[PDB]
Amino acid sequence: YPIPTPHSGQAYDPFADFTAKWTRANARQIKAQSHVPVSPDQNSLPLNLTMPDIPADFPQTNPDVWVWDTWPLADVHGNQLSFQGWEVIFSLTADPHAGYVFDDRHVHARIGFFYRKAGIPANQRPIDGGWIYGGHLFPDGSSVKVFGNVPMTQNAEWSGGARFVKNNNVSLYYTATSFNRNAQGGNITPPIAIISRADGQIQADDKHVWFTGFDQHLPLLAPDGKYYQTGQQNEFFSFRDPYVFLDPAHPGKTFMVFEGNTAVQRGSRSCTEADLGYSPNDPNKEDLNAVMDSGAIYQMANVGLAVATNDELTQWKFLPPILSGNCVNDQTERPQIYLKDGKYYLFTISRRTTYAAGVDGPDGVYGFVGDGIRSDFIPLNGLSGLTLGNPTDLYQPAGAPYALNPNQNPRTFQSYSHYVMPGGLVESYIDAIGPRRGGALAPTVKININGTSTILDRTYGNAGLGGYGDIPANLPA
Ligand SMILES: OC[C@@]1(O)OC[C@@H](O)[C@@H](O)[C@@H]1O
Ligand SMILES: OC[C@@]1(O)OC[C@@H](O)[C@@H](O)[C@@H]1O
Ligand SMILES: OC[C@H]1O[C@](O)(CO)[C@@H](O)[C@@H]1O
Ligand SMILES: [Mg+2]
Ligand SMILES: [Mg+2]
Repeated sequence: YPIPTPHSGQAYDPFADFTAKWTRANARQIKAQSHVPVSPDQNSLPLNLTMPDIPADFPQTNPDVWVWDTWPLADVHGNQLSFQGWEVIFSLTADPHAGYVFDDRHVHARIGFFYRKAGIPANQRPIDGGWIYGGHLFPDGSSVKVFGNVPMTQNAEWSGGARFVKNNNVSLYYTATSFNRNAQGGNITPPIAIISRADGQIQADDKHVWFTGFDQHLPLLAPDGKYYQTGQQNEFFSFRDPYVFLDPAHPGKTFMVFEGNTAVQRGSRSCTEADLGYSPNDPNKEDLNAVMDSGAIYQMANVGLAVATNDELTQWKFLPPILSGNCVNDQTERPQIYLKDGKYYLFTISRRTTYAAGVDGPDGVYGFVGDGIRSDFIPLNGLSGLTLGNPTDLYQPAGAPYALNPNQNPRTFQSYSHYVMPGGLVESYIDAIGPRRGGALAPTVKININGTSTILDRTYGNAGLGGYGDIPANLPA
């Protein structure tokens, strides 16, 4: 049982060169806290860190749309806003009746919007959450203009966030992606990912919500290979998922966290003793060269920070990363800064299959707490970093959502893209429950966030499961 790396939570200047590490000694706490499942149970995780089992008879959010990563209409304070008595969400969408299969939908993603009347308790809405699909948010061909005349086979609109803020009242921060792939899915040139902004206008009457504008897409950030990995450094790089927010500690600034990778050429032997996170006199420390030899150098997640450099928020620059998972996991996705009781919670999603050799954990949401947006972040829950995982046996193989291992929990991929909302409510989408694939919103759940630890509230809704796609507004716009 490894000694977890201690962390102070101390704050730094957002502009200073300090990056917190989610170390191997921290991440190894997840398996240390786990138990061999007592058959026929197939969950190894601590109950307080486990998402309840989602029913196999879940409804689709819409019969004509695969929905996955979802975000609310929000402000830069993380408030979720209603507009003229309507709740509004935005999702990555694809067409289930378009010829491509669920696992191939990502390069076809379009941002869509849904709406429903505000102020109805979840259990009084239709079981599907009563979301009305408005269609695509952006005009056809508007997003792809950010790439100009580059060779391309597909473009997609990937995740970010919506900010209620010209006649325009909504800024959509998102990830424009361009692919140049052979028919087998191999990259002819590396994918291009540009964090972008498009402004438009939400309008409503008693019947429907609709949007105008989003004709002009502004490229804000693309990786430069100093702090954030490029496609030239690694064709499989990640760079996406802007969360734009105001830090009360730095009024007058607007910040953004996003997913990146550490800026190394792929296959570099770049991990350090600080990524491993052992005392040099710990007789049970791992060996740095052994860890890199095991292939852990292919797992290089980071959480980036950027700051606006003009009043209009149309110019941005990179700051050093706030969290790295080098030789731990390749993915720290959809990061968000969640403010509670003067503390800064960094929540980010990750996958079991993108852990480095010698480290393991479930698909779900990971959490860290500190005294600022740039902190020596304290991994939650016994210095582990796990906030909430799908039920998973860490003592048997992971499998995949398209090929479940029958020795593994059939709900290990039941949900993904957990987004933490005001009051600790968590929304997500359904990926696989046994042989059924979702592309529908999951039941909303509730975590009790208490200092350095969290507990899934098993009294919320029906034995921990709230409404399908319950993404409520707390404040009128
Ligand atoms: O040792 C680091 C530290 O304490 O140094 C003084 C200031 O720069 C602080 O922001 C910072 O946390
Ligand atoms: O992997 C080595 C390291 O120096 O790379 C740059 C940053 O990610 C740091 O946090 C990290 O410790
Ligand atoms: O859906 C497109 C991509 O964006 C994410 O959903 C969140 O970062 C990834 O899991 C996926 O690869
Ligand atoms: Mg593994
Ligand atoms: Mg078995």
